[PDB]
Amino acid sequence: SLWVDKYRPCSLGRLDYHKEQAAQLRNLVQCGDFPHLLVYGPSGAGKKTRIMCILRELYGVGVEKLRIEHQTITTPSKKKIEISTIASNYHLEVNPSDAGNSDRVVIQEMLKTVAQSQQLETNSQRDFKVVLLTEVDKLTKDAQHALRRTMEKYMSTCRLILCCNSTSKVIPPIRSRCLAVRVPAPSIEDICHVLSTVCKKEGLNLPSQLAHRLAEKSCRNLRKALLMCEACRVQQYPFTADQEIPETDWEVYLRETANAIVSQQTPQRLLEVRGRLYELLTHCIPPEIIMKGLLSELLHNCDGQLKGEVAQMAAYYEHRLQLGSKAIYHLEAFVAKFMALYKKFMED
Amino acid sequence: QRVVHVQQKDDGCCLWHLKPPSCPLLTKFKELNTKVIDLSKCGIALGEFSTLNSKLKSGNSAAVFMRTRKEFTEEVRNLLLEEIRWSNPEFSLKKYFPLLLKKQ
Amino acid sequence: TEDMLWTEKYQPQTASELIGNELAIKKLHSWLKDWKRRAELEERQNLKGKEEESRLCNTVLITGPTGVGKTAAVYACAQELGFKIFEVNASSQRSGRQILSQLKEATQSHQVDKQGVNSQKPCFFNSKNATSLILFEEVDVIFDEDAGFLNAIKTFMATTKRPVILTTSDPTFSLMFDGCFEEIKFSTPSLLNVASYLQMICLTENFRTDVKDFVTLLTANTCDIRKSILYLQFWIRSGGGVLEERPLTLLPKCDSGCAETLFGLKNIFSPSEDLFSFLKHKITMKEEWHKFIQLLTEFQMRNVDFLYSNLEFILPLPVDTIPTTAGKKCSALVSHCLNSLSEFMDNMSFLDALLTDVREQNKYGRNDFSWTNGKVTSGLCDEFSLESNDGWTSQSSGELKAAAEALSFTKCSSAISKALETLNSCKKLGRDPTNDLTFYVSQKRNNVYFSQSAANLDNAWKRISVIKSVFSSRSLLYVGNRQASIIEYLPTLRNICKTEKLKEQGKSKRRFLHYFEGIHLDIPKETVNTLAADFP
Amino acid sequence: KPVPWVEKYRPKCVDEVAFQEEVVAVLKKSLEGADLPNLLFYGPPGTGKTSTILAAARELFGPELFRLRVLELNASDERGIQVVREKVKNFAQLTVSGSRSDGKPCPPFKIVILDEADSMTSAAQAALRRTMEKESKTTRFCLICNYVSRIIEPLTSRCSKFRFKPLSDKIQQQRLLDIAKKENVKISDEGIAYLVKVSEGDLRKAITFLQSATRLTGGKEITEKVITDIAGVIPAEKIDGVFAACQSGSFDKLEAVVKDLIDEGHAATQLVNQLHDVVVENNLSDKQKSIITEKLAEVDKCLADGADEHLQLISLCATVMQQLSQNC
Amino acid sequence: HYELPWVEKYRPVKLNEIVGNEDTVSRLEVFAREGNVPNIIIAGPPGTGKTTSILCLARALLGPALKDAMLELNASNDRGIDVVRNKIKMFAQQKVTLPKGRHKIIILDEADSMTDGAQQALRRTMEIYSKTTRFALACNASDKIIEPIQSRCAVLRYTKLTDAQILTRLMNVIEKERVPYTDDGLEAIIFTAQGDMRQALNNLQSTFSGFGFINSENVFKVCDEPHPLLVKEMIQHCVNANIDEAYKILAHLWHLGYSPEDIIGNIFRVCKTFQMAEYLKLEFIKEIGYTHMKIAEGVNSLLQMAGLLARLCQKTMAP
Ligand SMILES: Nc1ncnc2c1ncn2[C@@H]1O[C@H](COP(=O)(O)OP(=O)(O)OP(O)(O)=S)[C@@H](O)[C@H]1O
Ligand SMILES: Nc1ncnc2c1ncn2[C@@H]1O[C@H](COP(=O)(O)OP(=O)(O)OP(O)(O)=S)[C@@H](O)[C@H]1O
Ligand SMILES: Nc1ncnc2c1ncn2[C@@H]1O[C@H](COP(=O)(O)OP(=O)(O)OP(O)(O)=S)[C@@H](O)[C@H]1O
Ligand SMILES: Nc1ncnc2c1ncn2[C@@H]1O[C@H](COP(=O)(O)OP(=O)(O)O)[C@@H](O)[C@H]1O
Ligand SMILES: [Mg+2]
Ligand SMILES: [Mg+2]
Ligand SMILES: [Mg+2]
Repeated sequence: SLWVDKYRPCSLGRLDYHKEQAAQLRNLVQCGDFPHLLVYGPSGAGKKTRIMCILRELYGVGVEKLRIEHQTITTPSKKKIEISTIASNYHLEVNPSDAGNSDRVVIQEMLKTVAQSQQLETNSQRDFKVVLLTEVDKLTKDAQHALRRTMEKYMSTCRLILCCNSTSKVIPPIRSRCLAVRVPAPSIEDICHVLSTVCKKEGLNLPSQLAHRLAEKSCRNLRKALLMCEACRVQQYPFTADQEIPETDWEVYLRETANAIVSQQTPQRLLEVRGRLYELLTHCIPPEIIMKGLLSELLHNCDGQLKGEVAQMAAYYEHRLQLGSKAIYHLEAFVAKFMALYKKFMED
Repeated sequence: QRVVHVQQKDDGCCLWHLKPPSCPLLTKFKELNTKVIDLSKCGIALGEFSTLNSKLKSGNSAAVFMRTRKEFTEEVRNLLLEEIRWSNPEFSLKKYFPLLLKKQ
Repeated sequence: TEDMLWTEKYQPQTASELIGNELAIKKLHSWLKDWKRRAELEERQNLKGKEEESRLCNTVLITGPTGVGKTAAVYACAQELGFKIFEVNASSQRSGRQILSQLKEATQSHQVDKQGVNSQKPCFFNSKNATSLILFEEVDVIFDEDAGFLNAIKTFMATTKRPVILTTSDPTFSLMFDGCFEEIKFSTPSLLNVASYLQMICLTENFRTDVKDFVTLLTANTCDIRKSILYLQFWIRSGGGVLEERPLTLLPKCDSGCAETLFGLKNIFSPSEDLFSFLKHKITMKEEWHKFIQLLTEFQMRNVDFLYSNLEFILPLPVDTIPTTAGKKCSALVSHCLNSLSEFMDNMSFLDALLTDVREQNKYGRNDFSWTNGKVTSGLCDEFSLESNDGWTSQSSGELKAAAEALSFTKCSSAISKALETLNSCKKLGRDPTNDLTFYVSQKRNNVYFSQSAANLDNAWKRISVIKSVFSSRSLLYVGNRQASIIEYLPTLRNICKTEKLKEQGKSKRRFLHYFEGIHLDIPKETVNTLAADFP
Repeated sequence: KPVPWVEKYRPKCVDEVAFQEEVVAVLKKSLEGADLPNLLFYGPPGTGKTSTILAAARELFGPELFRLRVLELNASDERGIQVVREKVKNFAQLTVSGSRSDGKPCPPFKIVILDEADSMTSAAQAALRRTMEKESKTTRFCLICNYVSRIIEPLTSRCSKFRFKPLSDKIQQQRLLDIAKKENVKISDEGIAYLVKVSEGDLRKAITFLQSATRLTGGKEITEKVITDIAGVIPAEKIDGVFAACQSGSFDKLEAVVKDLIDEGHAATQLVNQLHDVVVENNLSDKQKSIITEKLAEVDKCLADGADEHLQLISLCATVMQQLSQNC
Repeated sequence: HYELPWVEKYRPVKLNEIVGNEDTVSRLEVFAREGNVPNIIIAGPPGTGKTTSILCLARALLGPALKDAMLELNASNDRGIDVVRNKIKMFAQQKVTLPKGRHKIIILDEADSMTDGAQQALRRTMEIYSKTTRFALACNASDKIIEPIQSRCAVLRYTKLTDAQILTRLMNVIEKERVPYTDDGLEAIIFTAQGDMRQALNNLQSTFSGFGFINSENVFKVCDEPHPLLVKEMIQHCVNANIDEAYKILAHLWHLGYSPEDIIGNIFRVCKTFQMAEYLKLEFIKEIGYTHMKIAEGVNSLLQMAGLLARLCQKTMAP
């Protein structure tokens, strides 16, 4: 595997940064009253690594013995939805937002089943089985109410760890029942130290300047920094101080899209950007990320007073994008309105 | 069963005893007469709320087919086969059409 | 003077008569030919008397979309190779005791009558030598009265001596079913092959049809061959759509206009009326507005936006296929046209976000363009939905969205046309802004009359397949995050594959090809080549 | 096996609920007559409503009969009211026997505690009214809400209404200090005061945060940092930085401050809450306060719908910066 | 001994007595004359003519063999998985002597009420027994019918009846019953029946049974909807930005007890045919749709309708 999957820490003493937080997570399991966790923060800060560390500290080493199961669940409209689940002998892991508006359904029955699983399985190790709900911030209001009901019902038999990146969408009834674990992103020095630690295990000696460039260009994303270090290791055997960091392909695609938006403001260019955003969306890139990158590069090419108007317009159409079922409509609404505003601004 | 309302009154808050405002906006209350037009007095004409017209079409519809599709002659049949083969150059027309002719 | 449906009148009696899925047809025909050879060798051994290398599994499984031809291919192959099909449908009570005690002896015992009219293939119900062959049709359909049916077909795996064929349309049935069987996948056939097939069956009925109308019908019903055959039978036997002679060489009349009949647009429009001419011309009359609202309402019941999906052709703007007072009047036309287009797109965003849809989108899976949705199967029980639903909202929201979309389109089209008649002054000035007012459309959206989707769904499905096949390797299978996987792991994988391809094309060491083997990644080589091409 | 300190340290009996005088008095005179009327407790969260109704249940019933003959449902069920109607119908039809060894017989009725009753729409409230007027003698209801005005007139007319006032911060600090002395955790009075402040009068959230901090710290002292990051509250330094970036008039440093807040894991709804608390309690003009608070409400609504934190926060900070630099 | 309703007394007995949906009804007519009808599914709004056209087509195909060659099943019948497996298959395997080109017909009315399991169990029955038996299904929501069943049937879309066709059938009924009428009453009846001929005939018969004269007072007394004159005056006051008189009309409608859904539906129906400019009509329909989305989402009050009226006035007061 890669260094993002092979050199990942498994124990709570192996976590290089957030040592005080890792120590508090170590004493969290010693009391035996391990509650539901709400592990939130930016992407790639070290969230899932810390969940795996807590799961290893809770049970034995058998949590690393992983497998994949498929479960078919019947909706109340008499339809069947099949979902995937990472599983072990002691824990569970599912992305319940994969079932759309029926997420509540795979919220209910699945935890019901695993509760019955802990009613059947006996090993005298731990009283509960931990289920990892990934992307709780993508759950609908009905799904989150069903989650509140399920956590209140099956608390004694199973435990829940909610891994999200945004607690804003998470309803206050959910947040009032789980212990909050904020995992902020590692700093530049933390990313450089982790990169040097990982690169030393391969017998390679990267310089501090290349590590600082990788830390700066990753926007405090440890997974992205490690994977860019993997790409740099693939590109060259020695690590020069001026080694070129390979940029992300869809990122430069979005950059070219925004230069296409800025350069020409015509209906033909609007349809060209329409094709470009369609081809970006066919690659399963989320429209929020497309909107964020587009807004960043348009604010690169905007004026002083126009930045606030463009940002408010982008936030407006991103909220409308979250409201509508077809996000492409709101993407091109933002693009066309920005083109009109830009053409009006450059005319005087 | 008898009902009761319990509000633990605190005299120091001074919001329990509230008097009507003395400002002229909330003193002079505007009056709405609640008078509406009678509904069988005006009347509705044809096509007022629909797409109705006084003129109705006649002879432009109810055309029965009564079609007699003549059998296609051989030369026209191969001409149409060549047209379909030009439309789809990668299709195997010669190995399907005689078999469907046998199927008919 | 005919009493047969066109599906069974034009049923393929030979395996070469089926359209598409040639690899699956060849695999099934080879499997059944090997079984027939084993049966004939068994007969020869009986005449004489009185298996890892072969690897001939006792059972095939066939999966694909609905109406693609799984049962038709099975019947054609069994007819060609002389098998006798014993069919078990969901249309008869098939519980374990009955199916075992009434059809095990077909596999385990000889046929008492081996010659004659026994090539006819019967069914199963309980209220030259011909080899027996079981066909479980629609195995995914399991009822409560079919108790122990899965255990019974497992016993049929274990203790058969004659072949078993399973037909299913559920894509995930082969996951939950435990056993040994040869898997056969039926893919959706291409548009043009089925279009030429339908043109062939129409030309046998002495009709001339164009390819584009059949392509619109087939992309409307998603290449369901049986559905298109049956609707073709209904439409041809009722007299066709519209008398229009099209002289083409590439003589009888042509009969274009079947797709509009399929969507029910001919119950609204007059026969003299044309949909494209109706949308292009300026509407003023009340009856014309009623017709437009009814047309748009008929398209909103399907949750398909008609005008925006075909935006370039229906607009009064130039469309190309992909391969100072004068200055103020050149700029004002483009500025007004962009303003009206932006207003229309804002209107469509308003209708998509702040207006109710009649069908609640992302109900069982998430939004479009996602490989994480899974499979949604229809109901297998005899119980009703029993949930509260609002019929008045579904009745009124379609008309509301249709009226608002029609008014938005008419405002936008009038604004762009009242911008466009002043382009003659710019043309007289020697400057051509029409290169900026044009629309560049793809060939996929140009070979059809009207489209129900403005995106490349084939490219989307190819990207979905490559995303699934990347993250189904055993090393990447335990990655917790999914959109973060395709946003962080996948671009680095594409860059690694590009660098590996550049190293291979530079005549470097062959150990660099084993870099994925050096880190022990299990990505298939076709997927490694696909990631190494580009990021389009 | 251990229970949370919210459940463990709620009062066992009626008149142990402090700072509620009249509600406890009428509940006592209902206990004396052994008949509990329909109840409607409204007040701020964490003020002793569930504690009072449960204490009335445990002292009217037996300790072993308390959990069997009451039913606590949550009225914000996402499957409509008919599912809750099914639970109330099943619990009213189901009957269990009761016998107390203390010499007092059990009442013939039963207790249904409908929590967050204010979240039910008026149609669902009218649907529930049929159930409570069709099972009046054999079943009594207690609706727990925070706003009595959200409960419709046919319900509120037939219920007995009680208002729960919040305890003062001194009383909350005293109860938290008693809890910490009971559970043997080293914590000064300043940390308890900051806990009561950061809970905003919510004793339930204060006890939850205290128990969670004792679990997290591993037997050390409870610092201010662990209380701050266990409550999800942004420190005031970041709020002052946001306001300084808004008053400066530079959009680039505004983006830098917002991206710094996003990188630290802090929520956007919490930032909107802190910004609203700062704005409405300062020396801004009424027009500035009006525009800023309207934009804050719009941004909060957009964040509740699931919109991205970064874009909404950037738009709100642009509005606040424009309104603050309008005086320039 | 009772008066039969005009929906049954004047029910069509042939396929040329059916107004509206001219193309599909004509195709059914040529199939009834020629024979060999395929398995059909007829989808459309209520009151369109689906059951009538299916029954008339079956009658014209069969003739005297109706009592033995036709099997009809409504939603009041069982139509379960076991019914599909025994009764449907037994009728399909049943021998019935018919002229060549004519088959036995299984009519499944209200196919939305069929369970998904029964539709899955009826898939092969629609296929093998197609040389002796045909299936004619009628449905309102075609999405309730599963895709494998829709693959084996030709789906024919019925659209709402245009008001001219309803007017022609209404004058046919009036001239055959000597009912005095006015054009006011005919327009009122046509407005009350939104493309529903069954509703139009029921409204006409109820009006004649109640008062015997067809005028808008009697018609809207019989139906008791929000009167389109009040809604027209309210929309006209919103056009003139007269928020007080428009709210007077709206509060009068609210105190009359009409539901918010009925009020917003009547508002949309009147504003669809209202005489105003194109852009103003577009903003009016946009605000009506946004308010109706709010009504459907759960928030419905006089505050929401007053906010809609204020937004409509703001559309006039703002360029
Ligand atoms: N590839 C094909 N070539 C020719 N005819 C076809 C083809 N596919 C379908 N048909 C026709 O459609 C009829 C029914 O198709 P089936 O094979 O029963 O569909 P299916 O693959 O079994 O999918 P199901 O069973 O409906 S889920 C056949 O009898 C043929 O007349
Ligand atoms: N007046 C009071 N007397 C005694 N304990 C109190 C009082 N007010 C609050 N508490 C304590 O505060 C905690 C929470 O109060 P509860 O009554 O259980 O919940 P709550 O007041 O209903 O808040 P909700 O349910 O979220 S609306 C419990 O530990 C109670 O013991
Ligand atoms: N197109 C029509 N032409 C003439 N009368 C019609 C027409 N449609 C409906 N009617 C009348 O309305 C009555 C009931 O209509 P039906 O056709 O039986 O209902 P339907 O069209 O099947 O709609 P649903 O979905 O079953 S409610 C008929 O008996 C006729 O009197
Ligand atoms: N303390 C640490 N020391 C070394 N490597 C780490 C540490 N924390 C995280 N990593 C590496 O960074 C990656 C973190 O990704 P992950 O936490 O799964 O993303 P997310 O936070 O979005 O779930 C892991 O692949 C792991 O190898
Ligand atoms: Mg089949
Ligand atoms: Mg409570
Ligand atoms: Mg009917």
